[PDB]
Amino acid sequence: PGIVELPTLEDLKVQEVKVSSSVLKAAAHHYGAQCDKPNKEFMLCRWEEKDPRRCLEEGKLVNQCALDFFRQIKRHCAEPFTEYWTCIDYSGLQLFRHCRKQQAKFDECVLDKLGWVRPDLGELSKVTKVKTDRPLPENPYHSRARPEPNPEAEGDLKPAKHGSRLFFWTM
Amino acid sequence: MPLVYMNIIMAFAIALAGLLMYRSHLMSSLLCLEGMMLSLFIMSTLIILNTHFTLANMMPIILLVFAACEAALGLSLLVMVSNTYGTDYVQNLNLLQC
Amino acid sequence: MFMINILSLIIPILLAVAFLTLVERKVLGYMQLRKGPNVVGPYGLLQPIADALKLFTKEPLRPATSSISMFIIAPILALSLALTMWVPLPMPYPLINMNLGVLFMLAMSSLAVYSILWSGWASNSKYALIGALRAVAQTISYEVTLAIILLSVLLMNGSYTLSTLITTQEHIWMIFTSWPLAMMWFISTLAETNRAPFDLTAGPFAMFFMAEYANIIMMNAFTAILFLGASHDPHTPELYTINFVLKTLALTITFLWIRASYPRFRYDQLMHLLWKSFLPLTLALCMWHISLPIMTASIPPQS
Amino acid sequence: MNPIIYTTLIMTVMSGTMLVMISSHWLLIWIGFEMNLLAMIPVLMKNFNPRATEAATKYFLTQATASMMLMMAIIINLLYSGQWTITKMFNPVAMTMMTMALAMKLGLSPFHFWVPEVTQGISLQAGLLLLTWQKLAPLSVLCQISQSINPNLMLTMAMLSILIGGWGGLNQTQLRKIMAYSSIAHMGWMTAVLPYNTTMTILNLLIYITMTLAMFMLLIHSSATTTLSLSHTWNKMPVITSLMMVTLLSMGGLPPLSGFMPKWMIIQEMTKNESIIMPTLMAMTALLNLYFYMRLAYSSSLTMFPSTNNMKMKWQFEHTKQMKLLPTMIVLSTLVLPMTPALSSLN
Amino acid sequence: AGRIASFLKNAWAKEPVLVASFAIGGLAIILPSLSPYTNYAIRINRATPYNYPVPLRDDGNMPDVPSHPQDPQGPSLEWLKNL
Amino acid sequence: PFFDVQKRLGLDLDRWMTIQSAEQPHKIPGRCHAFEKEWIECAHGIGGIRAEKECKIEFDDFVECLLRQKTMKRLSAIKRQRDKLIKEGKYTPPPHHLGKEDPRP
Amino acid sequence: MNIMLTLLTNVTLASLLVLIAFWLPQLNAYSEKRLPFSMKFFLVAITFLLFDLEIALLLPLPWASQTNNLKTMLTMALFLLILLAASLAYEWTQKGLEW
Amino acid sequence: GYSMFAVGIGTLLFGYWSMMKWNRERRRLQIEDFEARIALMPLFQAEKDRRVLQMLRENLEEEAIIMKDVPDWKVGESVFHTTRWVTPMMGELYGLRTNEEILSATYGFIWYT
Amino acid sequence: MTMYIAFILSTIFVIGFVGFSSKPSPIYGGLGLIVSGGVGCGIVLNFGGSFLGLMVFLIYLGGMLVVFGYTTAMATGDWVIYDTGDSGFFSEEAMGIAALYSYGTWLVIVTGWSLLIGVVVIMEITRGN
Ligand SMILES: CCCCCCCCCCCCCCCCC[C@@H](O)O[C@H](CO[C@H](O)CCCCCCCCCCCCCCC)COP(=O)(O)OCC[N+](C)(C)C
Ligand SMILES: CCCCCCCCCCCCCCCCC[C@@H](O)O[C@H](CO[C@H](O)CCCCCCCCCCCCCCC)COP(=O)(O)OCC[N+](C)(C)C
Ligand SMILES: CCCCCCCC/C=C\CCCCCCCC(=O)O[C@H](COC(=O)CCCCCCC/C=C/CCCCCCCC)COP(=O)(O)OCCN
Ligand SMILES: CCCCCCCC/C=C\CCCCCCCC(=O)O[C@H](COC(=O)CCCCCCC/C=C/CCCCCCCC)COP(=O)(O)OCCN
Repeated sequence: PGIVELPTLEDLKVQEVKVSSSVLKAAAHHYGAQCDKPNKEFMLCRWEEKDPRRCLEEGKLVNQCALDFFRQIKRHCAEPFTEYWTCIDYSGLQLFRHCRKQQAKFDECVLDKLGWVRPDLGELSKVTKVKTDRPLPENPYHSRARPEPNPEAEGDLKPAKHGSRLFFWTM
Repeated sequence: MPLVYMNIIMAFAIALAGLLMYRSHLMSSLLCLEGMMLSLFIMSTLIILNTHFTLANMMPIILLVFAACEAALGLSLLVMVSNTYGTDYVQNLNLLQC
Repeated sequence: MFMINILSLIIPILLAVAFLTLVERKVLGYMQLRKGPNVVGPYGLLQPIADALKLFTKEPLRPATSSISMFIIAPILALSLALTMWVPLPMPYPLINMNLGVLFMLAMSSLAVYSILWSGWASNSKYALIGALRAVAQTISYEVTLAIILLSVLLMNGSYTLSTLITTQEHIWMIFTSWPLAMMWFISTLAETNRAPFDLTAGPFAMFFMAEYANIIMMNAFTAILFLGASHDPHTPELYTINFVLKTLALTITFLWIRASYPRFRYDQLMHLLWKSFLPLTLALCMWHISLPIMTASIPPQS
Repeated sequence: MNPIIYTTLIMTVMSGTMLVMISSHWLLIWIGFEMNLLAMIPVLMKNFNPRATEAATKYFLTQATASMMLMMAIIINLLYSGQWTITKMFNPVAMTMMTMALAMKLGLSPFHFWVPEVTQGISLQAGLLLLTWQKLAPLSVLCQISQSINPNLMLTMAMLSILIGGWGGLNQTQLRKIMAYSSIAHMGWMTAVLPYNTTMTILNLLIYITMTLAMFMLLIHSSATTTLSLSHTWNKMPVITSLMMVTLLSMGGLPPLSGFMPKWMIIQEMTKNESIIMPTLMAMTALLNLYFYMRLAYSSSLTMFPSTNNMKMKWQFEHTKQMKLLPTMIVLSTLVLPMTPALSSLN
Repeated sequence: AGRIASFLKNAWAKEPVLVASFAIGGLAIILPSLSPYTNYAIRINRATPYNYPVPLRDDGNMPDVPSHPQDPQGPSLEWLKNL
Repeated sequence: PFFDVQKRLGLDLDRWMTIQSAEQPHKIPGRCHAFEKEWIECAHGIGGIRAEKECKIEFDDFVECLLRQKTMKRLSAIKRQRDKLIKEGKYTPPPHHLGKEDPRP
Repeated sequence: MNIMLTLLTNVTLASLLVLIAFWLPQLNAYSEKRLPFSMKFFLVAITFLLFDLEIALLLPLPWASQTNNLKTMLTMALFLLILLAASLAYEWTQKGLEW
Repeated sequence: GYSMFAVGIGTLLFGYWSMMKWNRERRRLQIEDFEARIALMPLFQAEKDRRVLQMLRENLEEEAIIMKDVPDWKVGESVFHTTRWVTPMMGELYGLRTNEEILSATYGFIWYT
Repeated sequence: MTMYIAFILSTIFVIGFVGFSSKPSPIYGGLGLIVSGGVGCGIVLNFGGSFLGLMVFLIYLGGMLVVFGYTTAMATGDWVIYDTGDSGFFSEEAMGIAALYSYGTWLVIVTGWSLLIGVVVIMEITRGN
């Protein structure tokens, strides 16, 4: 029943972020603080549309924004960031606790150069509001029309006509 | 319906047939009951985990607990039978008849 | 390079349980104002080799009337469980990293009684059967308290992962947080492995002996990891390995010391000891350890 | 046993039945069945003896098998529709297996073999509890899913139950086996109207419970187990024999006694659904129940059997313990026909 | 009062294990309702982010919902940091 | 029979476990949350008979989500035809299905 | 896969060692020449089984501590442990723990 | 007698205090790690959506190539009456791929120890 | 693909059930039951339910079948039904099971009462007289 529609492979082509997980974790806090708007727009669109095929443009936007963030980091603070992500990468669990020293060096360097303030505890987990011009989907579940309910008639009760009417019982 | 569920129901049916065959040794009857229970546990666990019905993960454990309790009860009865007859043959329980 | 790791974990354990007999004889001898084996080899070092060679060249006394199947199965199961109960242990990196390591150890320890049951049943003697029944009853009774104490202690760890036990005790040993649970756990491990004061009782005999001594070393390493944590520096695990081995050896020497320094319980006496002194205290301390993190707002992180 | 422990076990049995009746989850219903079975066993074994032990183990085996079948049916129903609520079964195989499980729990034929032996082995008090109280949970479960049960299976099992009860009641001499076969036949009568009107099922259940409670209390009052022990009763308490004969006539379906109310009404319902052959067959079959009830009445009250000399000493002592609600049970089981329309209370 | 003290003294002799077990159990039952840190434990459990916080759609009438994580609006975890 | 004590007292003793889409811990969604929600909303306050007759589409979709019999049939048909063609030699798999592709993050 | 390999290696090594120990002395030829049923053992076995079931109920406590319903979880855990203690007490007072 | 009990209780209290402080620090570190994961999530979600759509498109192309001769086959026909997006199974993505990556996708997390 | 490892394990489960279903020498039927239980735990662990599999392997085998053996001695196609997404930073099975104390208050109450009544029932039955 019906034919599924899938975007062509040219619609899924984008400049991928080719850094490993440890590199992403090293700059996760600054990436969340700086690149927040496209990420939040994409995630709100994903939760409202309930369809991967309706959120390709926001995915391309978030990829581009992440690439811009990493290009800035590469331009200004390449070496402290390299040391920080190397240390994060060495550990099996990739713990922030291991080398707070390299993290402090990277934070002070990036605050000196680009003036970035690392988000404090309990800030990246906040719920926020997004101002977007995308119309609110009116029926994202593609539901049908609900069947009509029962008549649920009403009135005033009256005594049963001629009693029980069960065989010979007159009451 | 994949072959895993079919095999589990086949195992349950085989255990039920073994319980109902009743050669001797009431302990074998209890073993067949507990094999049926184990098949039930496996099937329920697979069904619940497959559909990500999170709140239903309680169901197997609870089941097991209750079933094990019954097993204990059954064993007690078996013991008494032996203590009255010296052995647990099924054919010895013929005092009551229709 | 995984089979190499398995072999390098298996063979050293067998050598350790081989030399544990010599160490035990020497320690008991010197505690009894004598010397242990010191004629075979320099300081008795060749004694385990001689014992193994003598055992493997001696004719086996097969009953020729019992069930050969279970008779040969029981040592297989005992040795297999004793060897497989070492892989979750982090020293400091476990060979096989499992989320539910502690439950796996508990399950294997629970399975360990099948060897006793089958050996007793296949011995074809009423007295051997009675002895096996008593041993099984004691083992299961004490494993109940083992499990309760284990979960009560892990309530402060966060999860059943064994590696996290290193992180929990980074600043302080768990011996200080709960010593009563630790002492009851030590006595439960003593009674579980059938050691004095709880030891009421060629080829397969050596098999069983190796299984028992491997279980001894496993239990002691588990106690060392659980209650006596060592500092772990990720860039040099040799320090943690040395500390863990030293603590395990200290606990094993304590086992031998306890065996050499005390009389033995009766069966009913030890059953009374458990059911009427350990279990009530175990329940009370389990309630206390449930309530403590909520009281002090110190719930462990992982979930 | 200790009176406190006995009271606790009785409360646990009642709590299990209540949990079965008031719950909307299949798992909770299974838990209630397990609790009922777990607490019901020591009640059978209150008077320790080999017969009681054998009856208890037969009962345990049958109930455990039924519970396992019920759980398997629940599992299949969950598999084919991820629903735990007790409603339409959504599967034919699951419905069939659950019907067999509830038949095993109830005692409908051909799963009826355990009822006579379990009733015979265990005492009168245990038997009274087993015969009436146990029926409430499986019957409630069957009433809750009556819209899904296959009419063919239920109707053929009910017909077989009526036939088997009627035929087996003729041969028995012990009163407990007669009561077991009477219960089998009454449940065959009662489960036949499940697909059509569950209110008739509830009404028949209430009437049957009242009648069997009265008869068991009368049997306990005059401590008789075999037929001759009952025949000896007239020499001491003739009133008990007269009341027992009236209750036996009521239990046979004779009008204008109360026992005629269910059958009649049930027939009426099956006539509304154009089912004519079956009600006629069940009536002619209940004639057999009437026959062996009449034989018991002949032995007990309508004739005076030879007595024994020692019975003279029993003339001087009175029944120390009187069971309350016996007169109420007799009256409710004999003279409530004129209030038949009260069944509209959806009792 | 005197009888209870005498019974406790008697039980503390020839049965110390049961007395200790009952005392510990009673303390574990009673104390949490009195400790002031239990609400802190509940708040700490509530403050752990396990799921992604889905942003709300702005309609111009949400002053309490921050528009950026750095904004002063929203819950703060300074109390946890001070602990 | 069914004495609805819960609805009389509003207790919610056992109603939270009845369905997949009812307040799971940490808001973990069921595998068929959407289909179950659709069917439940279709069949609410309608009665058993009318729900069976009228909401059959939603229940069919729900059962398909639960068991995926039709998807298995389709995949098996595709695999069997592909095997037949590769046996005759008129079909060759692309590099993507041979492991020679270029993986993406 | 790794755990399967480890278990297979353990079982294989144990079996090989057992069979070689059983067969090494077999190459050289040589001469080659009830009722009681104590109830207390069964009672202790059943008691262990029931306490094992209650421990199985108690096991998920380490993960049960993070729920935000700390009062309800604490009440339920203490209820379970109190019922365990009450069962032990009932077994104790009625001479169920005697040899 | 009193001294031994006092020493034991003092050790218990000191251990409780130290464990309290350390466990609170562990809670804070866990929150920090979770916040890092939350910050990193949207990029992973976008990449996952793109990969799933690409796998579905490749499977559709292969189905169109293969099913060309089957008479009544409709290429890319949904099995659900509704038109809503439905998350594909493991078999819907890795149905036609090589066997080693099938095993990786279905069993890697469970088998990784 | 591993020759349908789930299917292999299911077939071995069925074979063990057939082996112990003939009820030969109840100790040997017991041994078959341990074999079948181990295979079933393997199936559950392979599927992904680690805690439930370990729960079987601990409770069932270690306690209940051990009590069975004690009493006996005293006397004379696949891989396609799976998911696509991730579980997050936790295991869903553990969260669902641990929800027994915060959600399933009724279940805990009824199960605890049933276990206590089971203790009482066992004592009453084995008392004798
Ligand atoms: C001999 C005939 C049987 C007699 C039975 C014993 C009589 C004494 C019983 C004392 C009173 C009974 C009930 C107590 C009243 C409070 C309970 C009340 O709330 O229950 C209501 C219901 O009330 C009872 O059902 C009515 C009890 C009346 C029984 C008598 C009818 C017997 C008809 C033929 C004999 C005529 C009477 C003879 C003298 C008694 C709620 O109904 P509901 O929860 O919404 O529906 C549940 C049923 N469903 C599930 C099938 C829909
Ligand atoms: C009400 C009638 C009382 C008298 C009749 C009693 C009948 C038998 C006794 C059993 C009935 C007790 C009712 C308990 C039902 C449990 C549900 C209710 O209590 O609410 C719970 C409240 O929990 C309470 O703490 C329950 C405590 C009761 C248990 C302690 C004693 C129980 C004894 C009962 C008999 C057992 C054997 C005898 C023991 C002495 C839920 O807490 P809440 O946080 O909102 O919801 C969490 C779910 N979320 C996440 C969706 C929000
Ligand atoms: C303010 C809130 C504080 C919270 C309260 C917490 C404080 C609790 C205070 C009391 C806790 C003490 C519990 C300790 C365990 C009690 C065990 C016990 O009492 O049993 C002994 C028995 O114990 C034994 O005898 C076992 C001996 C076994 C041999 C081992 C010898 C011990 C020497 C080895 C050293 C132990 C090593 C411990 C450290 C291990 C490191 C890992 C008594 O038995 P009976 O003498 O028969 O008396 C009962 C009849 N009236
Ligand atoms: C309300 C809290 C409950 C939960 C906490 C406890 C949980 C676990 C502990 C209890 C486990 C089961 C206990 C079973 C009790 C059985 C009692 C019994 O029968 O034992 C008597 C003996 O026991 C007694 O003497 C009666 C009870 C002993 C004292 C009970 C508690 C006393 C008061 C406790 C609180 C103390 C005051 C608080 C002080 C706070 C600090 C200032 C018989 O002795 P036997 O061992 O059989 O004989 C062997 C020698 N021939």
